[PDB]
Amino acid sequence: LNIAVLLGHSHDVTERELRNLWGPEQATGLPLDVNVVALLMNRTDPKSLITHVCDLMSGARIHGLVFGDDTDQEAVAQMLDFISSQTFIPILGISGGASMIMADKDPTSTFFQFGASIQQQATVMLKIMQDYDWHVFSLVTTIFPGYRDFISFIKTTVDNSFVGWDMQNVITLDTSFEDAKTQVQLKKIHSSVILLYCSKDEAVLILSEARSLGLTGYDFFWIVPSLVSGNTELIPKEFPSGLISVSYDDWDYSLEARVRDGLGILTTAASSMLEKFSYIPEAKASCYGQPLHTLHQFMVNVTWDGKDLSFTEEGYQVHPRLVVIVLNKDREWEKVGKWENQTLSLRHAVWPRYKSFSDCEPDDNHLSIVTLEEAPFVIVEDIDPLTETCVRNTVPCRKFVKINNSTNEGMNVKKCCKGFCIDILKKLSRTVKFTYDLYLVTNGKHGKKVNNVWNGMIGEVVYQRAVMAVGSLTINEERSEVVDFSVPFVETGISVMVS
Amino acid sequence: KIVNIGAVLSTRKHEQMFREAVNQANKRHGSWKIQLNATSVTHKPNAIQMALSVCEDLISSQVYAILVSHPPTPNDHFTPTPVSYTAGFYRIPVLGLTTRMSIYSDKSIHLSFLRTVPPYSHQSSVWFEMMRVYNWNHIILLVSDDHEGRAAQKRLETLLEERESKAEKVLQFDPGTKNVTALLMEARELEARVIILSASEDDAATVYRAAAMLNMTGSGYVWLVGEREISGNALRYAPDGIIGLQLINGKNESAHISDAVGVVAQAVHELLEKENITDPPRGCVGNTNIWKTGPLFKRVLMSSKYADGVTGRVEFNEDGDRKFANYSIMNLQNRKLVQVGIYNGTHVIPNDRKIIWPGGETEKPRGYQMSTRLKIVTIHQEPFVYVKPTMSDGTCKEEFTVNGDPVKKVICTGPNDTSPGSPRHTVPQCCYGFCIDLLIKLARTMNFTYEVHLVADGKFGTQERVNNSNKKEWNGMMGELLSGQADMIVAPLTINNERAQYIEFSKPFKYQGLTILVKKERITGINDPRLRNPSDKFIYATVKQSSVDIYFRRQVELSTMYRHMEKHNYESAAEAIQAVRDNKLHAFIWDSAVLEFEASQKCDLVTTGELFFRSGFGIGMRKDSPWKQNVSLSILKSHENGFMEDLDKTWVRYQE
Amino acid sequence: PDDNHLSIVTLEEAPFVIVEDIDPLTETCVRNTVPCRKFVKINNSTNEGMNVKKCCKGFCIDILKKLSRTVKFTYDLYLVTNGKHGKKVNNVWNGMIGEVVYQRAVMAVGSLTINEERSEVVDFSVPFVETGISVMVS
Ligand SMILES: *[C@@H]1O[C@H](CO)[C@@H](O[C@@H]2O[C@H](CO)[C@@H](O)[C@H](O)[C@H]2NC(C)=O)[C@H](O)[C@H]1NC(C)=O
Ligand SMILES: *[C@@H]1O[C@H](CO)[C@@H](O[C@@H]2O[C@H](CO)[C@@H](O)[C@H](O)[C@H]2NC(C)=O)[C@H](O)[C@H]1NC(C)=O
Ligand SMILES: *[C@@H]1O[C@H](CO)[C@@H](O[C@@H]2O[C@H](CO)[C@@H](O)[C@H](O)[C@H]2NC(C)=O)[C@H](O)[C@H]1NC(C)=O
Ligand SMILES: *[C@@H]1O[C@H](CO)[C@@H](O[C@@H]2O[C@H](CO)[C@@H](O)[C@H](O)[C@H]2NC(C)=O)[C@H](O)[C@H]1NC(C)=O
Ligand SMILES: *[C@@H]1O[C@H](CO)[C@@H](O)[C@H](O)[C@H]1NC(C)=O
Ligand SMILES: *[C@@H]1O[C@H](CO)[C@@H](O)[C@H](O)[C@H]1NC(C)=O
Ligand SMILES: *[C@@H]1O[C@H](CO)[C@@H](O)[C@H](O)[C@H]1NC(C)=O
Ligand SMILES: *[C@@H]1O[C@H](CO)[C@@H](O)[C@H](O)[C@H]1NC(C)=O
Ligand SMILES: *[C@@H]1O[C@H](CO)[C@@H](O)[C@H](O)[C@H]1NC(C)=O
Ligand SMILES: *[C@@H]1O[C@H](CO)[C@@H](O)[C@H](O)[C@H]1NC(C)=O
Ligand SMILES: *[C@@H]1O[C@H](CO)[C@@H](O)[C@H](O)[C@H]1NC(C)=O
Ligand SMILES: *[C@@H]1O[C@H](CO)[C@@H](O)[C@H](O)[C@H]1NC(C)=O
Ligand SMILES: *[C@@H]1O[C@H](CO)[C@@H](O)[C@H](O)[C@H]1NC(C)=O
Ligand SMILES: *[C@@H]1O[C@H](CO)[C@@H](O)[C@H](O)[C@H]1NC(C)=O
Ligand SMILES: *[C@@H]1O[C@H](CO)[C@@H](O)[C@H](O)[C@H]1NC(C)=O
Ligand SMILES: *[C@@H]1O[C@H](CO)[C@@H](O)[C@H](O)[C@H]1NC(C)=O
Ligand SMILES: *[C@@H]1O[C@H](CO)[C@@H](O)[C@H](O)[C@H]1NC(C)=O
Ligand SMILES: *[C@@H]1O[C@H](CO)[C@@H](O)[C@H](O)[C@H]1NC(C)=O
Repeated sequence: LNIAVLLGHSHDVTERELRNLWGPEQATGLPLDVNVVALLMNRTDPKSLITHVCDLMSGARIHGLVFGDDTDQEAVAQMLDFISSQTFIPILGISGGASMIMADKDPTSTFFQFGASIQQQATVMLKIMQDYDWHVFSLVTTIFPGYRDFISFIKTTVDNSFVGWDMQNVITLDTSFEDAKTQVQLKKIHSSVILLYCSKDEAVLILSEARSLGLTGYDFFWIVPSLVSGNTELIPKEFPSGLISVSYDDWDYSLEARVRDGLGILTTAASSMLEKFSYIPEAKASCYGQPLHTLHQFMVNVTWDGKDLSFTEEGYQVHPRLVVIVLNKDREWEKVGKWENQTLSLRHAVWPRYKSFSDCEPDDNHLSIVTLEEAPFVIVEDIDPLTETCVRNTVPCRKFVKINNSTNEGMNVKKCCKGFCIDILKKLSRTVKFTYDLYLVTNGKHGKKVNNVWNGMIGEVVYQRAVMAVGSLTINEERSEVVDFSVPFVETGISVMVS
Repeated sequence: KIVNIGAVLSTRKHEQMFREAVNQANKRHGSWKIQLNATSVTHKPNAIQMALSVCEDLISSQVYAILVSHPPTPNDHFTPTPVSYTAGFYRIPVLGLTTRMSIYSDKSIHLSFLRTVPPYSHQSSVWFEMMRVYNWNHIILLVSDDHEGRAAQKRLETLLEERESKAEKVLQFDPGTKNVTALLMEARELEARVIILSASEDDAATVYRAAAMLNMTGSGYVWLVGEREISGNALRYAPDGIIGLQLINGKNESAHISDAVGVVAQAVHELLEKENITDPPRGCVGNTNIWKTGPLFKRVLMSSKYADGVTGRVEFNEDGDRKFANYSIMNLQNRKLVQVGIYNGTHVIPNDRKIIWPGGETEKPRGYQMSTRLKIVTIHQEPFVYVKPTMSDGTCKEEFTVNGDPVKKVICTGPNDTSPGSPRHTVPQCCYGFCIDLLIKLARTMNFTYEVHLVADGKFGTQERVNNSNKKEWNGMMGELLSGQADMIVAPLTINNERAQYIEFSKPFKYQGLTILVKKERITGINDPRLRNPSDKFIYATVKQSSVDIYFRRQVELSTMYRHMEKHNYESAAEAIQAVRDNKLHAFIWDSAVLEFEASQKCDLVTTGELFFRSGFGIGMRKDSPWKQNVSLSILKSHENGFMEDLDKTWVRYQE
Repeated sequence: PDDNHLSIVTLEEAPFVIVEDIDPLTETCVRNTVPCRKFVKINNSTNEGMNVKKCCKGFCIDILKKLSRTVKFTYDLYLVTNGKHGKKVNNVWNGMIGEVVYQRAVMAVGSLTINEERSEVVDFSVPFVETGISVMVS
């Protein structure tokens, strides 16, 4: 319909491509009067914003509004929510401060953002923690507003899982910390994974206190929401190299694809609501001197260009685009985790140490260990689909599965190992107190020198890709020549099976 | 040196009162060169021009703190919103003075809003203080408004988390609808009579009419509401004896404005003591950056402690709300609002007036009208709960035992298994046997009636995950227990760990273990290693969603059988008996005495020799309830004599 | 807040609470057992007595050790000296029942039957072993 697309930005992007953004699209054009008006803006003060909104509503009765932003001012979305609560205009935010998450809305409000809620982002973070089997963790929050729903959703989600999340205490703060009694709350933390919910102005001080108290080891893990991960450029030195954050900022979907999706949602709602009643667009006459069929209760069943862009009762998206980023040793953010309809898709099933927070970390306990499938010793099975978790006697592993022969590319599909040697490895990890990254070999069987090249586990250990082969392995002369063995543990010679 | 202070105000007299409070704030606060200036705006009927007038006035004014005191004459909804949004854009503090909506408590919307009035949610705190006076522990919460009432429900569940005693039932619905009588019936059927309501005027008048239709003004009923229910047309139709809350000097505007101006004045004179002081500039000319000491000045306002005040001691909490507010506790003495109590923030003191209750005399309502009738659910267990269709008209054929003892049968209600597969009638039916006679002995012991019904689907109940959001739920008899449809499960229920975490257990009346039914070729129990890796010649399974499934899901070395028998689970035990009778199976995993009874029925059915998971059938119970002690004592009284032996002589020991 | 020093009384029975002397050559209980004490009156003339430290093992001792390793509580174990399990004599309980009722013992981990009067005066846990009455003949 009469739809305005406003871009309050700083990087100069032209406007006529937004006029072309509808032309070859809408192949089945059901509405009879659709005109888009693209505007650019450099000042986001609310007086001028409401003035331009009233001018566009007097500007040939614009019924749909699209607003984009590149800044971090999140109150502009709240002002648009107030504008939609009065003028009855469906308004769709895009990015920047236009899509930063606000909690609750009004039934007169028809403003809806393009972003994921903090509850869905908590589901995201607990899915990430489930996919690495990081079961024991801690929760540290502050007095930043929006914390009671966060802790409440975590307490419901732990009580809705077969995982058995062995959670430590929930640590809050009171004021700006004296480092006297909040330090007592921080010293009780001894588990690995810490979920931290605090603002960006507070997170630098809290992570500096954690680094000063030795809470930034590579055994430990720090996962934060999008509250601190704002500007990609602004990265202080106090962020630990190995921080895992989640944000909906995708570099693959720019502002043009987002406003294309917003125009698709608006045209889909206009063309689908026209099939029920004809005269749906009824704009307010003027902003000076003060409806049955609205799109507020019609936005649920929308699907344009295959994208499931459906909306929720709280105003969020049903299947929103999330991005899971890490902080490497290069002090930059790397896009790692992408998203299915409901579940996670990781680019790297291998989770490395990300050890170098700084040069002050000399420790070493992880051991790259390869094994091989033997039926009484190493049974490798699929993960249980009921829990998406290896059962407790099994351990996680990966397998570089190639579907077909010519393609060298394969996927490190996670599976579960059990048996005799797995019990030996677990008891050694209990006694010697070390960690490991157990995985399988794809070169073949145990070991054979194929023209001065060893294959399998011997080829892993000799070429130093694996530290040790804890898995089952026979011992003969040349294997004792090329590597070193331990004391034997089971009387395994050879034998002959007959009837 | 000047300080500008804005004010959104109603009248013209209180404009003069605001200017007089500015003049009094410059009286004793020192001979420093700072001054205080006053700026006042009035109403507009629409809110867009209200925000327009506020920004056009106060961008040019450069104010620090804004006082907003809208009285709702046409509409009671969201009139102080636009000034709050406009100054929260620049993070300028707004002191709300007349509004009390709990949506302002969430600072995720209003970034720089405070208020010197308490909202309705802290009334729930007083309602928590209503529980310690009369030793009440079970309440019934009816929330009408979905705008702010979820915050009051969250505050009530937060304050009852310290006692670890949840409400008996919470109910939520939509304002605007009238026919809410089913919610009142659900409030009726429970034993508690404490009713807690938070609503607007019209929905409160609606539920007052619908409660007057349903005898809810009588004896035992306790009605506990807030300020919005003791006024308007809801006051016209309010039930007598109701307990309500009222703000002391909550609409006294002059002293409230004066106390707020004193708060702002001491905040300013504390702000001038510090350095790095900036001013919020003319924001209309290209100013998108917020005021840099915004959170600093907000932290000054949050930690601003006061001992002075005309209304009283004003103090902000961690969320910017009025602490320790004095409340009036009002009673409705035959359509007369009578003050019967006062509320300081920590304790309640009633006056010399007596609290006349909605029922009869002045005695306090012990609001636990405990039920003599108990909802009983059970499953059709063939040696325990015989379920048999009626003979002539809803009645049981009087059958005798071998000694002439009449079989004590009861008229239960039995639905069929497949409700879409056949025309489903849900007819009453006859229930008797072992556990039924045990229940008849229990009802003979203590004076209570009962209503035996059956489960909708033939499952005991397992911790099963629902599809959306992967959430855990319960089904079966436990699913009908936790949903309030049942009160006491007298059934062959297997005691384990996962059930006792959520419900309570009496002491077990039956002691037995798991065993194997076969057709007679020895098997010798679970320790046959050839069944550890089964094949097409070892066809054995268990009942779908039984306790055996959970017991084999826990033990990891029994996982392989758990990955086999999951392909062949059956809906009930008798179907498995009929399947293994025709040699369509090879073994079956079930409890001891049931399979011994089936061996006493059919000689080809043979129980194995081994035995594992030596556990007990007890009575499935609710949470904290007065049926915990005497039920276990009555079962133990049945154990100390030979009554359990006589029940064994009825069916368990009885061979054929 | 120190509410975990749980005083526990137990009773000497052969299959459950094997009560042995400490090794006189090492003065240490063997590590698969637990320490205990017994208040033995040396002289019969007056009520003087000494708390001889001894060793305990068996079935319920393993239950106590697995409870101490699962719930993670401390426990202070000692034998009863007034006699057997207990019986209401002149409205005065004795034994383990008396040590729980008179609040000198927190819980009764040792072997103990269940009847109506005990469930009146104390509170049992869930039963962990099917132990009724029985008749021995030749
Ligand atoms: C102090 O406040 C007064 C009252 O708000 C200000 O006087 C107004 O100044 C504006 C300037 O545009 C005039 O339009 C109004 O006519 C004045 N008030 C009236 C009569 O409404 C005054 O400017 C302020 N002084 C300062 C800067 O401290
Ligand atoms: C409550 O309303 C009353 C109405 O009289 C007001 O109280 C008086 O207000 C006048 C004007 O400010 C003062 O001169 C008096 O001192 C007040 N009453 C007394 C104590 O005599 C006021 O608007 C409200 N608050 C108070 C103070 O009760
Ligand atoms: C409101 O304030 C008074 C004090 O003005 C409170 O009185 C104190 O209450 C505690 C607990 O009952 C006593 O131990 C103190 O001795 C009391 N002190 C004084 C000076 O009275 C009172 O409890 C509060 N609530 C009400 C109205 O009961
Ligand atoms: C459980 O049974 C006991 C049997 O003693 C009941 O206790 C008696 O009941 C009266 C009822 O008024 C109580 O005042 C006393 O505690 C007991 N009798 C006396 C005088 O000591 C108890 O009420 C029963 N509880 C229920 C209802 O389940
Ligand atoms: C901001 O945008 C408006 C409209 O495009 C333009 O007139 C103005 O010159 C711009 N301001 C600056 C300083 O670029
Ligand atoms: C949405 O509309 C389409 C029309 O084909 C169809 O899938 C169905 O009727 C609707 N589904 C929902 C979720 O309402
Ligand atoms: C969502 O599910 C459908 C099948 O219902 C599938 O075709 C589609 O690829 C899924 N989307 C994603 C992102 O995998
Ligand atoms: C491998 O072969 C199968 C069967 O022809 C085929 O479906 C699959 O796409 C191939 N995979 C590739 C292209 O690597
Ligand atoms: C290629 O891989 C497939 C399994 O994906 C396997 O069936 C086939 O034998 C392989 N081809 C050869 C001969 O390597
Ligand atoms: C609507 O109103 C009636 C009035 O008695 C009420 O009982 C019922 O809950 C509602 N619907 C019906 C008629 O069942
Ligand atoms: C209210 O109480 C009476 C008691 O006699 C009974 O008829 C019924 O429960 C109710 N009748 C009405 C609606 O007055
Ligand atoms: C306060 O102002 C001084 C002078 O402009 C400046 O140097 C200092 O950085 C400010 N205060 C702080 C942040 O220490
Ligand atoms: C409440 O009233 C009492 C008695 O007048 C007074 O002492 C107390 O300061 C008042 N508290 C507040 C905050 O109004
Ligand atoms: C329940 O069971 C029978 C047999 O399946 C079925 O015909 C009927 O729907 C129900 N009861 C009656 C009335 O026989
Ligand atoms: C039955 O209930 C009545 C009324 O409460 C009471 O008098 C009696 O003691 C109860 N017990 C018996 C004898 O069933
Ligand atoms: C969820 O999926 C199950 C099958 O796993 C199905 O029986 C059930 O009907 C679905 N939905 C509900 C109502 O839980
Ligand atoms: C018991 O009494 C005798 C004297 O009658 C004394 O020799 C002995 O030391 C006493 N027992 C003690 C205190 O060990
Ligand atoms: C009581 O007397 C005997 C006498 O030999 C001796 O064992 C000791 O003094 C006392 N024994 C007991 C019962 O402790």
